[PDB]
Amino acid sequence: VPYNRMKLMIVGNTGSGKTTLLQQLMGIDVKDWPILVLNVWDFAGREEFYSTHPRALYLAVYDLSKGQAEVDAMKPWLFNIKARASSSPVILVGTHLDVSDEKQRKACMSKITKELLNKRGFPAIRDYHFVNATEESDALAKLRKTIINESLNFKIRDQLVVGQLIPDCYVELEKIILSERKNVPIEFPVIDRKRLLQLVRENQLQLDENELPHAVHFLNESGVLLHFQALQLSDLYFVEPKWLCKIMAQILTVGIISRRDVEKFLSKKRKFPKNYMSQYFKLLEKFQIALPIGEEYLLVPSSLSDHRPVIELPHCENSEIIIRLYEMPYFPMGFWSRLINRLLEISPYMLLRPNRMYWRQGIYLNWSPEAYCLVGSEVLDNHPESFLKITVPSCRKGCILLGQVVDHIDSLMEEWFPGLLLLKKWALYSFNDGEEHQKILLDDLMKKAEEGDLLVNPDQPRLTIPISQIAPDLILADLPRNIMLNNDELEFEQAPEFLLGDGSFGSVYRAAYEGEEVAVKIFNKHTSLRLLRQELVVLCHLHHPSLISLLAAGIRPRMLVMELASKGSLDRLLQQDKASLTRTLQHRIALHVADGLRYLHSAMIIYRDLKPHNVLLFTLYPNAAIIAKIADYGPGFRAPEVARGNVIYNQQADVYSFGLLLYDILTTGGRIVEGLKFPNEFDELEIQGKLPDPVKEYGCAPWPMVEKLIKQCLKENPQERPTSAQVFDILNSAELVCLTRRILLPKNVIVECMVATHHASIWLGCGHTDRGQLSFLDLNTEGYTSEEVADSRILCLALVHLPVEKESWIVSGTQSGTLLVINTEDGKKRHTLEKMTDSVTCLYCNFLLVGTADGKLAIFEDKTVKLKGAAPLKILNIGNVSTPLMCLSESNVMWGGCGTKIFSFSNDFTIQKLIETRTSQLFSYAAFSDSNIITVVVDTALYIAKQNSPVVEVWDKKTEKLCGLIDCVHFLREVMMSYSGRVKTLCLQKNTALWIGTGGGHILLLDLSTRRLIRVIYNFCNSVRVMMTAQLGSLKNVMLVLGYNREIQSCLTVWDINLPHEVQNLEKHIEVRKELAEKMRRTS
Amino acid sequence: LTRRILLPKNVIVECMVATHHASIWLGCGHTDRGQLSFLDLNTEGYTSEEVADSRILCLALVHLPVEKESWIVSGTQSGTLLVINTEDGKKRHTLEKMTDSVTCLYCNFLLVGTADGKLAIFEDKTVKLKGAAPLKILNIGNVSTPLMCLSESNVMWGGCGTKIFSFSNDFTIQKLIETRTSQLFSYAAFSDSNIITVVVDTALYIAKQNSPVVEVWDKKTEKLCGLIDCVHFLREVMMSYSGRVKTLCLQKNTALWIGTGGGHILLLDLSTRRLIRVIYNFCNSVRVMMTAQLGSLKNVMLVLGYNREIQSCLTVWDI
Amino acid sequence: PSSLSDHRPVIELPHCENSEIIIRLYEMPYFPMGFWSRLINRLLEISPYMLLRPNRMYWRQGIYLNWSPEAYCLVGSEVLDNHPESFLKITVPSCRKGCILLGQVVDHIDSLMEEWFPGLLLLKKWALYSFNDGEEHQKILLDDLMKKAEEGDLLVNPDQPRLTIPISQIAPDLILADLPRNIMLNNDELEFEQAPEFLLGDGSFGSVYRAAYEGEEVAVKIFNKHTSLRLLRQELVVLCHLHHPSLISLLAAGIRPRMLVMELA
Repeated sequence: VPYNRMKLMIVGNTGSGKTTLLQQLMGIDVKDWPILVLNVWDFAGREEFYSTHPRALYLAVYDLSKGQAEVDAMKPWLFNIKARASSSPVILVGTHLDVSDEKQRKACMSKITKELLNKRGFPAIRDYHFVNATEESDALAKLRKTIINESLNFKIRDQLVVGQLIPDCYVELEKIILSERKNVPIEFPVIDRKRLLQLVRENQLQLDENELPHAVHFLNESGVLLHFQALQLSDLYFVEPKWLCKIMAQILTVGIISRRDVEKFLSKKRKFPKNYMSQYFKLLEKFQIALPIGEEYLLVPSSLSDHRPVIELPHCENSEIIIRLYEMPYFPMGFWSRLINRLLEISPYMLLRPNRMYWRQGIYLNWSPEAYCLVGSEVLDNHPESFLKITVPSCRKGCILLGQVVDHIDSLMEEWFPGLLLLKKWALYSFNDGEEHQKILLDDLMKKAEEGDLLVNPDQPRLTIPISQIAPDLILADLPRNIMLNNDELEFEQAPEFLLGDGSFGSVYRAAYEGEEVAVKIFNKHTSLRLLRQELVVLCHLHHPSLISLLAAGIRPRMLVMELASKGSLDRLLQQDKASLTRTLQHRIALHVADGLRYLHSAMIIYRDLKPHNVLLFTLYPNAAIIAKIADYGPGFRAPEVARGNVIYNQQADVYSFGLLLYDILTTGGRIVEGLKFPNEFDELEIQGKLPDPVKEYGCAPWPMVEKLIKQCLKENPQERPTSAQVFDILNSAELVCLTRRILLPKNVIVECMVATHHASIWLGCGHTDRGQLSFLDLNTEGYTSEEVADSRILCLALVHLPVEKESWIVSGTQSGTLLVINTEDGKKRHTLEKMTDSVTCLYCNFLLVGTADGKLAIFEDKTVKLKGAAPLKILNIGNVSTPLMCLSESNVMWGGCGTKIFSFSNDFTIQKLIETRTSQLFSYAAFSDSNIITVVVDTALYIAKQNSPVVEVWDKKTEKLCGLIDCVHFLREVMMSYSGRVKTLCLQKNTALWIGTGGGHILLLDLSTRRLIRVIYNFCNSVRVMMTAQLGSLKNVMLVLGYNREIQSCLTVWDINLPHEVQNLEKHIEVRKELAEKMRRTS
Repeated sequence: LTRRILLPKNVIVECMVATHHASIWLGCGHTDRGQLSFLDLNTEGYTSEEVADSRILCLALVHLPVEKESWIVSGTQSGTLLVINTEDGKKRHTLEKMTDSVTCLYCNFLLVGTADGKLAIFEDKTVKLKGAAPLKILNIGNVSTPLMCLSESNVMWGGCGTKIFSFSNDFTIQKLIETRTSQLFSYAAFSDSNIITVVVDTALYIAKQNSPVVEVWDKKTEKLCGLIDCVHFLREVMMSYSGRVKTLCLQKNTALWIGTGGGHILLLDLSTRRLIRVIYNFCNSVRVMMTAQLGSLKNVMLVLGYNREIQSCLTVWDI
Repeated sequence: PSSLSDHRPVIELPHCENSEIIIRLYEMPYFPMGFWSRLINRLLEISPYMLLRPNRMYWRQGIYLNWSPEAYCLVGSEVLDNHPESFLKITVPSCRKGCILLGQVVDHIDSLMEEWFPGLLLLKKWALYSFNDGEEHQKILLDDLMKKAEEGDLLVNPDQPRLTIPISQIAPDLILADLPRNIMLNNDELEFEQAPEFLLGDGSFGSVYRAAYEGEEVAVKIFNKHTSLRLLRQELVVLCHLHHPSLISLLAAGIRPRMLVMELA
């Protein structure tokens, strides 16, 4: 709809009377003026808003009776206007003509015809008038006509350039919001409820990701409400303009003042939340009201004395100091307060606190007679131009100070006062102490710097000056010793065959430095020096192992020598050699990139460009201290948020990009990268966020943990995405590396036993129902079936393998005592062996050993079990009706548990010893010692776990003695009723790793050679049921951990058997790099 | 003998030479013309007589004990050299005019360093001749790069611009060390400066114009051995003390004397590179220091400086 | 504070499964007021360290104590629907520290039964247990449990022998697993003949012989069917912290034979 509102800006210097002018025509006095409704903002006072947060007409007003001096005073205003809205209309009105002779009128008339109306650099003043007085005038009648017609003309001009007129149509929903924001009654008008207000007005502009940002954008430009977009009080805090302006302006007037006393007053004036108060102070900085000095003080630039304090400097002879001048036509408004804010952090030691003094127009730092610094404004007669003077003592520390000062000045101007980049830079020098200084432009000194000569007096050769004394910042004399270029080491040709690449900065060549391969950036005639120094500022102070460091810089040919990667870009590797890209290598690359991001984010630097092209590899050797680095720190791969082209980049944009990188690493084919070849789908795909399952879609081997990390990372909402610090913490995990698969079982399925086929599937029992039900899991497809095969509940399964006969059978022992034997090659071949006198408690198998609940052990001949109703070879009575057999272990002598005794068998099945273990109660606790044995692990000692024990007993089988206890509670006691500490199962690996499962979702990794805790693996599931060691169909060894996850959920987790080693190796890797980070940062 | 000898108010001396047999010839720096003054250390007498139109930049003693005569050679701003017999002040001789002003002298034969980097060599007995031509002239520097230090300590070390020369028995450049590479250490503004004083024992001690540090070079490998930080020593001392080095004197027992632009003189042990002691508030600005032997054969340091009303003061310091 | 009500705060405990805790019951219709005042005076002495002052919560007729996630001890009065006979209930986790806390508490309760009810010994002692976590508990009269203590076997379910319980869990204070490690009787070292030739003397609990415990002549006190088990540990309480050259040292107890081994010289 045809929006008919436009802002009116009234500006001028203090004393003009322009407020009354407005009243006759009809911080800041804001009010509507229906004529066309103008939103009039009367900047009667010094409301920095015109620079601190800069469809409007600029009415400039000045007092004619003051004259031409005032006209010149308006140049900074005109500059600022052009600098933010060069296309906007400007009407210049002089006033108080009734007390100003026409001499002044025509003097000022000629003044503006000579210096403003036809002068570039000013925003082409559209018209002008002279007014007798604010009482009314024919001139004002004409002015009213001028303003109306010209504002119409302006919008016509916008249509010619922008494409919008004074009835330009804007989405009506935005118009509605304006009205909704108008209707707001809040005591402390800081708004967050806006989300609700959207919901109050039905739900308009529902594209929160696009329309909402546009509405907000409009609302600031239209002068309705204020976002403050890195402040915390920014996005969710829309504040009424009247309060922003009023309160901050008043507090200024309510010069060093302690923060706390300001807080005291403020708390009485307006009871802001202390959180808001911290932001309040941050806003005072942002809006140039007050600058932070120490953490307890504010400078308050405005109102500082403007009578440069008497300063006596040490050093007097010309050669003792260095002087630099900046010639300007006028200082921009706010130039000084911004400059001061930057200069306050200067320090010659950053590579005692200084006696600081403030002039408003200058800063004096003292430090020491050895090194001090004075920056301030000075003006000479017959030179209308104003200008800066910088003075430092001529020595290395003085140089360092100078470098920091001029870098801040140039950066200030590039960001805030472009257009000037005027700024005639002069250096002062003399050929003899006691004489006057001579001026020279730095450009000419640069011409001489290229020669490398001494400055020579053209009339007298005897008089020369080393350039460094005049301009030690042209020659890079302020570099750290560590990066000064040694010209006897650097070896390069600048020949075509060494060209590695180029850019707007010049070119890059391959070279040698101190015997190493390096890259040399050359600033080959591209506004050099300034670009060079900008790069030097960024490169220094960033010293992380994952970044490309600077290996010395040198002004003689203007070079940056940097580390050259030996294996090249990740991109190439992804499309060059998947064999190098092992699972181990991939993980390490992810860590190194994550560190770089964490570091740069803590350094307040947004990378904005992660991709395989920017990742460099320095060795493909998986176990190296440093593998990947991020290039050039300081396309179709964009976050969907920033892809809109209407928001601001931040760490969350980088995180999103990182997630995509990880996705690209996961699928080593670079399949989405291949998608780039069809960019119309590729860029949109990323925008949609609808990425395909990396496993299913590309045929990529499973990698859980990472898979969910990517999903967690790539969220639509920036506020829901993980921080880069968190991303790293997640990557920092042995579990991440070694977890390979996780299969959930169907809801309410309880498996009490497992048999993996050593040849890729698992036979599962089922204790959920009370019926003999046998299930089956296909690891190749995660397929699952199940059928009832017996009456009573299946207790134990065993695999009979007869490779000689080319067949195999599953033996199912159950509660009834029967043995159901089923051919694995033929489901129809089912038969039952001689029924046992009691239930089957365990199976082992060659002989099929059947341990029953009455302590009886049946031994069946290897092949005999094929026949239905077959009897065992022999039967032993080991225990009794109350002492069931529960474990047959063997690692050709058998060992096992019967009640509280440990038995052992010969190859003739004879008892070789009955070890009563109950006697261990002299140690530990009798209710733990006196309990049925659950499992026996046979190594160089026996490891016994008993039912409901928290302690594992270690026995010396050679002497039958207790040789130690393992307290599981203790280990988890060190870890900060899920902590039952009950031992569930024991598994043993011959590399000394001992795997102990427990009641809660924890797995302890112990070191058999020292009996020490390697690591606690936890938050696995609700409870661990069984653990198996099994070789997969790809010959990999893994742990099969079956657990409960009560909603009776249960699941199978597959771990890479080398977990114990990965835990230790990863830890080492990280610590080494941690030390290197400190090494680098400390050198500086 | 720490004899505090004062000259008339506003007397300024730009050069000097002591007779090594008890008196000192001094150049009248306070005038606009080559005038040669003379100090009698036996009576503390002081006189003066004009010798040239341009000012005297350097004095040197020529002595022919086989001829039983001696002369003071006055190297002036004009480039001419006036030779004045000390046994007869009216017996004067003129040496061939140089292509630029004379910055330094060293006398067997007389070496003449000039502002345009030339080294004229005059055979000893040509001192008796007027309009005398030099034995040999070396092309060392140029109009932008003056020759100023003639330090024999039997070869000649030459301070010319930023380079160190070593001359043979037949005036061949044995060695040439450009000291600009020292910029990796210290500070470029100091490093890149004309060499004023060269002292040699086991190593070279280089005082450059307006430097607060002295470079130490290895004559055996032509490498920087280290730096002597004068302003640091003054920092240790609890614009009067700029620390700019004015002169280096050295006694065989490693007694390095460093006169600074202020009232402090540093005494440093070159066998360990340690500050031995400091002469405090000697004068307001020390100009030069000449090791000399008195009429009593006492080893003294002729510390000449100003107590600025510019007051020239010569202290016959007790070594 | 005796001014407090009998309130019983809803405190979530660790060890929520039946096998995770030990439950001891003392039945009697009423324990006259003043009983619990004397009880808490004795309960505020518990300390397993003696063989920490935790966030205890006195409940007037009992106390929470807290101790730790690992070991805790709740003691107090109880009553059930259709079971008007009141009773005391002790809950400690099934571990040695719990056993220690329990052992000290049950001795304090019986000390009170001797104090508050001198000669009454009602006061029925029951071991509350189950054969499976989540199941209903059953009670064993400790007199019968002691008959089974003599057997030394597990509680065996005669109808379903597959269900057995390690008796010391049922009653941690039955078998002295909560002694100072140095006085647990090593049954392989107690060379005790029990013949008349070894007689030293006698006492109300039985008789006193001697043995060659760990190769050293020691005195042996046999609690010969005159309130054995009980008197034995009560003597051990006296012996605990009893240290002087003029006194007879304890050279290991022995709950299995009910025979104390003492210094002999």
